[PDB]
Amino acid sequence: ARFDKKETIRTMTDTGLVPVFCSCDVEVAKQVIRACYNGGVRVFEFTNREEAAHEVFGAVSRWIVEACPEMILGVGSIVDAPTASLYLQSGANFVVGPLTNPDIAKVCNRRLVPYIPGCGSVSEVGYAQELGCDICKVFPGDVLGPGFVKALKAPMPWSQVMVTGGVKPKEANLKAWFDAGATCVGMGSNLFPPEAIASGNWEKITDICAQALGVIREVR
Repeated sequence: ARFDKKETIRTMTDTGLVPVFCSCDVEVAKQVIRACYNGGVRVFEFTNREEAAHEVFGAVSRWIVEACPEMILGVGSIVDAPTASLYLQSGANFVVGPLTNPDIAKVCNRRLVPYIPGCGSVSEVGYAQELGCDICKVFPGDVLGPGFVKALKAPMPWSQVMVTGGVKPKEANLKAWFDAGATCVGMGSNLFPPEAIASGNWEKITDICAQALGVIREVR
């Protein structure tokens, strides 16, 4: 359907896992979303990386209302404000990017749509917060590491961080990030082995998602 900022933040916080998938093929995207939904995933991020990716997103967005009615769909890899506006027109419930662009914050704030900008320093986290961003994306996480989140959260306990990059659906990796204070994690390649997609092994996608979500749940 369409979910307001309150539900999106809460659902992201509670599940703690945001799959990150390409906008390649509409039919492949539907299957990945179906497999993730069955695994318990309720927030899903499409990336704006292929040509006319917003057209794939629009098709999936209209289909997902009946197919996976509790899935909250959002867009990632956004670096400019007009493209963020375009996906808001297409039904995006949250906007994520690898960097921070204040113009995007302005356009997202105008519709109370959560903007999750990429941050790579404690100052960048703070400026994003000043812009009204409730969740900041620590990116790339493998570069900054769990210690970055732990160090930031001590003087800035209000901070809520999504970690993306270098997160794995393994218990030792997930424990490290959530013990450090992460609110949710984003994952792409590690949630969908390219082998499993190519052969249509969707139950494998469901299982990895379920297992990762289960580890997050007992960590919390």
